[PDB]
Amino acid sequence: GAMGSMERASLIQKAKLAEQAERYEDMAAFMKGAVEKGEELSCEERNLLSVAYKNVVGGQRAAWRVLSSIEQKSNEKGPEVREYREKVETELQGVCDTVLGLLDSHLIKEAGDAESRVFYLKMKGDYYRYLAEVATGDDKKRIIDSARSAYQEAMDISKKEMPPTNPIRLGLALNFSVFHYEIANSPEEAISLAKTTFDEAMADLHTLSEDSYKDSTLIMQLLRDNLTLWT
Amino acid sequence: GAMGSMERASLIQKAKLAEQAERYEDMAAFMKGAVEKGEELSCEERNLLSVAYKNVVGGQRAAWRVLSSIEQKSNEKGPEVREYREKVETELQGVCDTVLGLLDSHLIKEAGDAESRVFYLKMKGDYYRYLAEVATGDDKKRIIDSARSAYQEAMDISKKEMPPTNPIRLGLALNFSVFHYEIANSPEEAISLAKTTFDEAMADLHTLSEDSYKDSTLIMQLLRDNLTLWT
Amino acid sequence: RSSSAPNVH
Amino acid sequence: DRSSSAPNV
Ligand SMILES: *CC(=O)N1CC2(C1)CN(S(=O)(=O)c1ccc(I)cc1)CCO2
Ligand SMILES: *CC(=O)N1CC2(C1)CN(S(=O)(=O)c1ccc(I)cc1)CCO2
Ligand SMILES: [Cl-]
Ligand SMILES: [Cl-]
Ligand SMILES: [Mg+2]
Ligand SMILES: [Mg+2]
Ligand SMILES: [Mg+2]
Ligand SMILES: [Mg+2]
Ligand SMILES: [Mg+2]
Repeated sequence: GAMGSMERASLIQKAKLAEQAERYEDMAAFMKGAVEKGEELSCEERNLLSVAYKNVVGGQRAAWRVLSSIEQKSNEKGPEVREYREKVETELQGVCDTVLGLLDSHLIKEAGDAESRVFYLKMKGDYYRYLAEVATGDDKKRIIDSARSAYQEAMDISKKEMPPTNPIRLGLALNFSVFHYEIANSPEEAISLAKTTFDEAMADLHTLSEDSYKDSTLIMQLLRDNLTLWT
Repeated sequence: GAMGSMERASLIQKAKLAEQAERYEDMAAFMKGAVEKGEELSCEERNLLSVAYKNVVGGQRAAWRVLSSIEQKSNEKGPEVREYREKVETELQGVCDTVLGLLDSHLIKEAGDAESRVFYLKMKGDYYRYLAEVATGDDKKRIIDSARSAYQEAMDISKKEMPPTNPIRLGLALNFSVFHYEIANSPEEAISLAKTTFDEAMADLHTLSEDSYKDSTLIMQLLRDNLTLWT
Repeated sequence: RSSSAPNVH
Repeated sequence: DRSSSAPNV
């Protein structure tokens, strides 16, 4: 790879530079290169990896939604809208395949603290979920099962190893509930998981850490918005 | 080119979709493919070309400025900032060279209406100016001479063939004045040109066309803003 | 649309 | 401040 000759420390340093420059494609390439050195990522470095690929794929998802919406209205003009939509779809799938391959090849493992292991399995579920949003057919059913399995395995870890207010546990629970509702056509499972997560966090508020209180509350805020939307 | 097999009309259609999806790199590629068919661009298509490359290069310039600022503030560390700045710089120069090549190879010509000829020559001056922002040494002197000649040639046409309120004439004069002030270290030339441009527009403002009032007055306000900044 | 965890920090 | 150039119309 183009990053194979660069020192790990320099890849992290340039990733932070690319984040300040809002150069998210660059930031992702640098962190992929750092992951491929084969050493573990710290929490701060995991955040760099997450921010980088979420910005890239998030932009493709938004674009795909705009294009898909325009495509729907020729059921209300040539192949160009479909062609261009398929092009963005293919790029989105390539980036998701890239994140999943890194997760499988380098990041998911038995070692590390629960935050790391829960973070990587959560991320695996998210990127299968993003693939599911655009998949169409026998491919899609497999993708949905893969997202579910990743989320559940992450969920088991977080419940055994983390307090109910841990921001990573909450964010995992939030996204899993989104998966149930938007992807797996399981609204009841979504409300129940969202409610139980919110409730058990509220009953165990003493486990909050000042360095992560703001993060925890934002996810709880979002669980409540989601329940308000879903009920 | 990657777009050589696609019909011109489909390239224009996809450029418009890419704008709706905020996929400006795609938009520029589509418009480059349209240019390379060798047919003339309409006013509307020229705006698509201009919007696509300004967004691409605009993001690179903002990034280059962020990184250059950090680089200078590391002179009051390792080579990583310079390397990443040089990487973004090299990409910026590539996009400018691409625009200058399209202008030289396909768009600038002796035929055509005043809007088209002035617009392309202004663009040539603008993209030599963006190269000048990151150039050093004897390279920078050559680039600055090229921007100036392009701008002057545009000015000569605009003064003979366009009214003083024409937004393309105004936007050219504004950018030429920025060139004088920020690039060629000629503050007096800049101040004089902005003043004359504002005055001659203000003296004809009553003749304004509904299709052009907004653009004209905004450029006029920018001229005045710069004069407040420079005096 | 439902809200997922945001791209924070 | 940087001088302002023509914006994206
Ligand atoms: C410490 C660690 O491993 N981190 C990775 C993280 C910090 C958290 N993730 S996340 O997807 O779990 C998340 C939690 C809270 C919020 I508000 C948003 C996202 C994202 C990367 O940073
Ligand atoms: C009709 C035509 O050729 N057009 C190109 C343009 C419309 C105008 N240019 S510009 O760079 O001359 C410009 C004019 C006014 C403003 I406010 C901003 C920029 C940009 C592309 O669209
Ligand atoms: Cl396409
Ligand atoms: Cl670099
Ligand atoms: Mg080493
Ligand atoms: Mg596809
Ligand atoms: Mg044709
Ligand atoms: Mg020091
Ligand atoms: Mg250099």
